[PDB]
Amino acid sequence: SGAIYVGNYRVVNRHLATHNDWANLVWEDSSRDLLVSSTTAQGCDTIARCDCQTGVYYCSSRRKHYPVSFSKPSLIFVEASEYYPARYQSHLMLAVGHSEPGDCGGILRCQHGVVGIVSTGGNGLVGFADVRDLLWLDE
Ligand SMILES: NC(=O)[C@H]1CCCN(C(=O)Cc2cccc3c2OCCO3)C1
Ligand SMILES: [Zn+2]
Repeated sequence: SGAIYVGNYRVVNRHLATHNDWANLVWEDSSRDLLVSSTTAQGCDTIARCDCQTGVYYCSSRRKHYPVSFSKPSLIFVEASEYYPARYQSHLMLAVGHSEPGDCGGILRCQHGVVGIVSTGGNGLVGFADVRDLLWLDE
């Protein structure tokens, strides 16, 4: 679990969105596993606007942060789950690191701010849904 709170927006994994997220929907994209909902309170986070390929992510299944080298956002095949059929997930970044299903929502940050959230993993890999291209989050 986990979310990004920036301005009057809450960014979560689309497959973990609540009834309240859907009732306050701003934008969602099944191909990216992302959903953004509106909030009444002002958020705590800053979004990175950069091309960093190194950062640190929070891994809830270890209660620890780990440093990672990650690939540029791209289209990657993701096997069928209870949430989605087998498909290509877009804007996805891979890195070597521990992750388990319940780790989705953990934040990946670089020195410039929030880069994205854990969305996939397995076999010593961790995949992150990028948010740096969503310029409208800052207005
Ligand atoms: N973006 C998607 O389509 C997700 C939706 C939720 C399920 N899924 C995963 O990859 C879950 C997962 C995360 C992290 C480590 C995992 C793991 O699955 C087992 C092995 O280790 C695909
Ligand atoms: Zn950066």
